[PDB]
Amino acid sequence: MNYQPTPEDRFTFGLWTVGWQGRDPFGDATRRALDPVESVRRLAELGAHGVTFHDDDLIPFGSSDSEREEHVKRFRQALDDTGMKVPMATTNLFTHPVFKDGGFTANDRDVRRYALRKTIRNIDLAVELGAETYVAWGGREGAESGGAKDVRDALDRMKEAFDLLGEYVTSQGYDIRFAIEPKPNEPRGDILLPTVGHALAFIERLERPELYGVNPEVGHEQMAGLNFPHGIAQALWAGKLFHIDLNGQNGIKYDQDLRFGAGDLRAAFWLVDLLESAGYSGPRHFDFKPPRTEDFDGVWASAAGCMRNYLILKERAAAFRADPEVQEALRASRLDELARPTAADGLQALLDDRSAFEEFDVDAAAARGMAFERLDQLAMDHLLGARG
Amino acid sequence: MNYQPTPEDRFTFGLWTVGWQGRDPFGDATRRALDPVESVRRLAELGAHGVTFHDDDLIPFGSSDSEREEHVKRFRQALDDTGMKVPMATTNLFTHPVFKDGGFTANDRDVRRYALRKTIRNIDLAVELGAETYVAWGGREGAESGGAKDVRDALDRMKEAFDLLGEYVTSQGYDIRFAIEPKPNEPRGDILLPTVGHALAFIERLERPELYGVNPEVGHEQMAGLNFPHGIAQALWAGKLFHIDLNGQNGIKYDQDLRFGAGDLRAAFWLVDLLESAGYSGPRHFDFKPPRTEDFDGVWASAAGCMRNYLILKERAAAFRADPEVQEALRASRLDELARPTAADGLQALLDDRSAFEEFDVDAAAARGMAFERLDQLAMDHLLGARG
Amino acid sequence: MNYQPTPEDRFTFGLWTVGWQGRDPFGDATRRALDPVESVRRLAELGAHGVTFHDDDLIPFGSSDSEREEHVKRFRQALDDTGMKVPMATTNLFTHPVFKDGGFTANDRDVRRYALRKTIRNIDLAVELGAETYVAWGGREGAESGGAKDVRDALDRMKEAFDLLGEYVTSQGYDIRFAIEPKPNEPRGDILLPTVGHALAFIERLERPELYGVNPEVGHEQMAGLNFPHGIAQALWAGKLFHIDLNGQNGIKYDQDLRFGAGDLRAAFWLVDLLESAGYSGPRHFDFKPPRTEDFDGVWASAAGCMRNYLILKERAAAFRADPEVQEALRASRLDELARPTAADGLQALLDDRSAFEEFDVDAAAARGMAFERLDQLAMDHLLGARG
Amino acid sequence: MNYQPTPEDRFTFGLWTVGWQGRDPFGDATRRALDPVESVRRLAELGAHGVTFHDDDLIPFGSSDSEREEHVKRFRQALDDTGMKVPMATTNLFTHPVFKDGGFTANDRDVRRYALRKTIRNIDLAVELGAETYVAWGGREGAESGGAKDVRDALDRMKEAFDLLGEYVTSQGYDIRFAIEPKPNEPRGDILLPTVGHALAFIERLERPELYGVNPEVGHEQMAGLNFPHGIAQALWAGKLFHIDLNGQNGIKYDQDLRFGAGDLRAAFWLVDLLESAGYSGPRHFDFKPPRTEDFDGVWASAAGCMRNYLILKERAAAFRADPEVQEALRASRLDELARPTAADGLQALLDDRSAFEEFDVDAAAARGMAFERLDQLAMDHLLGARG
Repeated sequence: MNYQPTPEDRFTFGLWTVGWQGRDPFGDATRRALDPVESVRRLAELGAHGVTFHDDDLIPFGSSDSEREEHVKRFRQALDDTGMKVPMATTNLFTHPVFKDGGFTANDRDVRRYALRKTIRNIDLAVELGAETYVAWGGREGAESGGAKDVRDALDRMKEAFDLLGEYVTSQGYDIRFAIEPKPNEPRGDILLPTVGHALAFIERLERPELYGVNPEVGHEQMAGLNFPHGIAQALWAGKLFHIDLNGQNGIKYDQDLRFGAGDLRAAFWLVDLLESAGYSGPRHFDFKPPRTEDFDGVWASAAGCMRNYLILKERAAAFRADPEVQEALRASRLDELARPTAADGLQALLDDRSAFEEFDVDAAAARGMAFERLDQLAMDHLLGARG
Repeated sequence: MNYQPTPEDRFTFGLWTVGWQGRDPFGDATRRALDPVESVRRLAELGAHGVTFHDDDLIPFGSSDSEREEHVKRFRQALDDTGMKVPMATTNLFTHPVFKDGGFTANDRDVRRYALRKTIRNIDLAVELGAETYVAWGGREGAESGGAKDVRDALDRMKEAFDLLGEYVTSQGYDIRFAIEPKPNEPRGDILLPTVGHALAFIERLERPELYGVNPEVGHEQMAGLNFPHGIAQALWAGKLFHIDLNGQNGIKYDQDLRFGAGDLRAAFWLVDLLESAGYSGPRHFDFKPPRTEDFDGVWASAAGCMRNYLILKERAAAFRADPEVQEALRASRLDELARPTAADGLQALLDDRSAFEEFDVDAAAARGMAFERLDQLAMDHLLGARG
Repeated sequence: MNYQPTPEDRFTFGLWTVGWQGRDPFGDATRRALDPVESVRRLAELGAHGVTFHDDDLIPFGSSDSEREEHVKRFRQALDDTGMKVPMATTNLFTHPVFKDGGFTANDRDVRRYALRKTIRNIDLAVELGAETYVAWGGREGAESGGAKDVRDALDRMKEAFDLLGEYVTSQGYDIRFAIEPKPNEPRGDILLPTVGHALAFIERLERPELYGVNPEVGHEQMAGLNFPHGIAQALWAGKLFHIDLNGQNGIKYDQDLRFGAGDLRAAFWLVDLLESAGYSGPRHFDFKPPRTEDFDGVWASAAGCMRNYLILKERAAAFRADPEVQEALRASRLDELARPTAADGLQALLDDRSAFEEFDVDAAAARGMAFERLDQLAMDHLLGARG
Repeated sequence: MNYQPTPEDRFTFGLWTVGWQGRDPFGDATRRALDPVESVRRLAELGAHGVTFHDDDLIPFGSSDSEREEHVKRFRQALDDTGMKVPMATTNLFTHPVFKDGGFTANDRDVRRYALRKTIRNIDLAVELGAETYVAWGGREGAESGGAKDVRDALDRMKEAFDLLGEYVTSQGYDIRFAIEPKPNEPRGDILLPTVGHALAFIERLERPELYGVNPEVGHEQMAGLNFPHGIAQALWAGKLFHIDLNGQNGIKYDQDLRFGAGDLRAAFWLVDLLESAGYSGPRHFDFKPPRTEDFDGVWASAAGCMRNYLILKERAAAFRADPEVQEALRASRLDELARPTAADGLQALLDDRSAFEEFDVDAAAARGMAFERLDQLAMDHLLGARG
């Protein structure tokens, strides 16, 4: 009947999401700032499993090591009092004007070195707070113009940065992995490693590829008009889905960061189906923004909404896969045959198989309908709770 | 002054481009069919270096082995008479209704086997005609609905197909490589391996990755709103640019297949800059369609146009890179620093470097302008021939 | 419980939708042709209220007046036997190669005259069959290049065409209205009057604007990334929604023509909400294509699907508006205040109103939250049938 | 040879463009604020004809009437010292949190009244400074969710607002016209009157339509994937192009506000061709942002760039239209026939014209090629300065 989250649902939220003040490129903040401790408490009450942070969300940029220890201890006490976990952390390499041309791939070499020292410092902090995943979103790595960035040199510099972080973590004996987060654009004209695919290909060029995976985001792939569930399947196929960011997006436009379930609802349905079917066991992280039209009550309603919509879709997709009429339709559409090897008999047997070519009745094959529309209307009926 | 192509320019054209009859989803053919021999002759006269083909462009589907030999011999004679080469060939796995749910990843296993036998047969033909690159465009590999295709099983089947083709080629001792051609959509709702990135990541999972690269297409990446020169740089960085398809596209919409230079002209400029700077030496292949508004004279004007616009951009980009004021602006924007290692001194030296963090003047760094707009206006002036 | 359509639901289908053979730009037909009589019969059995046609769907292009009368009489008998109506008809001005540069705005003046005579002929036929709406979709009116079409002269020619059709209809005393159907692109690079807005503005320039409205299509506005329910509201506001075409589209790409409810499901929900709330009483027309993966059984399943998804959304939107908790949330979000005049007191009273400016507490106003997220989660819960 | 602007070129700039501090949704300001007086002086030195402003650019929000008079007098002195004009002004109804749900169409009625009083106040100021055009950009008029805004009530409120402003201006005897500026999205999920078309249709519903036109922006129509030159032609056709905003945009994504000429260079070429050919005589206004990567030197280089690229395109388009080979190609493509009435002979003569139908040789018509590709390559050659 109802859809109450529990910390066993592994729902997590960034400090920066519910704490977004409402500043957009055309307007002033509409909400006062939130204390991180307050967020941890409110989220805990909503059923969340944990929070995530950028270094600058937790410790104001240019804090003395004294202020730093103080900010951390307060945070830690909030975690102890609530049972909230910190499964992921990340570095802000995009807000300060020093990162206007990027962090790891800034043309200025001294900014690149600074970016790495800022990162390493927060990796230590994240390990201490017990994070298992360290996310890297190269929001400023890119260009507005063709001549401003030689992309092969920038990829050299990016690989250099990630290889050095991999060296550091292995030298420290830390138990933490990296997840690269792609985005095609905004705030840069074009961002490097713009999609899950580009990030997966890149990783295979690092010195220790086993240390790195992807942190795809719903809205980000959709800003390229791509099919998010398909891209997630490729990441799963590659064994690289280390984390995931959930939100909603209405097509190709600025990054809207709507609550999860908003935006493309059928894509959310197929995403949940796949995560649950594949046994993804990492956090279900929400990287979203309550619209600036909202007051704090609207903020917590929006965050509750994220979790509620995941649990409703989870139920509907489970119902869909458990439905015997659906299982018969999957066989009718030959999903079972898709899962069988094309040619386990091997190359030579295939070459000698006259039924595969010389004697293949192509006209009869062509006439078989795939029965996909009936299957899809079953999926729709299950999504809408109209099964009868 | 003028811009005449020579076969040394390695400009190539698919039989299907100038031979497109003008059939689109809303309308009948506006042009009669072209004989392949006629195309080879006309293109040779225009300065082209070679042609490419799908098996079905050259031998009508369901031709007897007798008709087949006949079609090939005619073709071959045309090549001998003109000096035209065949550097690339590919398989049509998308036109016949038997491929309505795909070739290599069709749900029906017997269609998948047939698709592989059709492919292998044309690989032999391509080696004979001396092609060095075999292209695979999985135009029908994908779905219109979420339940119709389990994407992890489909990627298993795709890897299976490509691994078997790799086995075949190595067993035959052939000197030919594969290039996968991505496209995000059309004619399927969503196509598997939708961008260069996804194709690069995929290849790294094949049994013999060294046999496979990418054949990116301008219009295709732009249908995802992606930056084509950036994606090409990543392919070059990976050492995987085996071939390239040139055309024009006006943004995110149906695949327009405009002549090269049409569409996004600045992107074409930066693409040519990169190909010539990186020393890409493969064919410059045009995969485009003369608009159906045109008669055959318009067809050859459109094909001449492709080559002419490449040679004009080539000249302008060479002029841009040779310009001492541009070389000074690149230094002003610190492109030289981008090419230098961030930390050749290594991790420990970086960790002990107080100028990289403790003593880094972040406020002075932040105040340095990147001077990118002046550089870009220099690039614009060079493109428009307005340098003074 | 279930969702059975009746002819009172005014669901209509074009002959060309269920009769689409599956030819797309990359592939051959996958289905044999359907006899119009068979379609009328099958659709009648599915609960449809009527059918629509292009002149060329019903009478093969270049039919003798004898064949013509024969085709019509057969059709008519099918309508009599089933009770099916013909509420709308339209002209095919896009398939024949003579229309490759358009019909009403072709550069060649003799093609423009021919286009008008072909149109007028079918208007007579449509009046005879009792249609009340005549649709004009200028699918070929546009350009692939900047110089090919002077758009001001083309708009002159378009207005000329529509004014002449308006003269004809009034001179014949016919009781029929025109609906212009916009589309931003495909099959032309850019099509004239690309959105509902452009078509509405245009109409206001015709000699008898009262004779013309719009026939917006879901997928078409979404190919421009526009909000279809918003555009429909503007048409309703203007009193110009004469007809509507329903289907599904997954974002900005080629025109997918998916069954209604597929594509952007939340947009379909808000569209149905608005049509039913505004009391739109015209046909609910489906302009869609069963995917070419399907056989004829899949064809009729896809058409049934269109009607079923409308009736499910209709129920959910009615439930949403009837819900007292929703009506309280609408008041909380001040939808009631939106409907009240800003200044029924008039200009001078507003100018003398110190509470509107001098004494307006802007800081308190700014702090009121809009409560939109709670309202939207109520809408989501109602859509998913999760209200508790 | 070179391309120096003069105030006779009527190039204008908003205070907010060169004065943009570099704050984007992901980052802090990278540049200090500019004094309006300094901007007027620097722009005057660059050859600009005038500046424009939002009320809040010139007088800080919540300034005492004393501070106000002071800010204005300083501004005025700068204008007197430089000869700079103020042809357009506008209201900021989007930055202050009180406008988070819009100005003219905010759900809260007291915000709507406040929005109108803020507007009226600046209209007086603009008339005083001698502006001839008052621009309205409803940046916050829209919604992120379906239920938050009844679009028919919002259009009622929008018409109410504009009718009241029209009453005010006529009652004051002011010589000023309004230009509505459409944008499809950002910062709202969807914005009302999202394209030029929707704004043109809307105006026709106002009480005094003659007082209102459009202020289209390059990047805005391109964010909908629309053809900007086509939309501008429709506005010209309607006699409603009162002002225009020039900038550059790379496709469908966030509003990039690149300098003019950047983005889609061929579209800029065809836009300049049309403005100059149609005799548009209003300001050429640049609404753009120097990238935040830039220091103040980059700011002025970027602004110089806008004007330079217009003057280069102006020259190339003039050269194109003056070229006798182009004029012959226009005749070959029958642009001359497009400009002739389809049927000046009238309806009855057309109906009795057997050459228009009964005896029209459709097959010969269909075979005529349009010769559009040759024409377009001539346009390309002229744009690139490669004519020989």
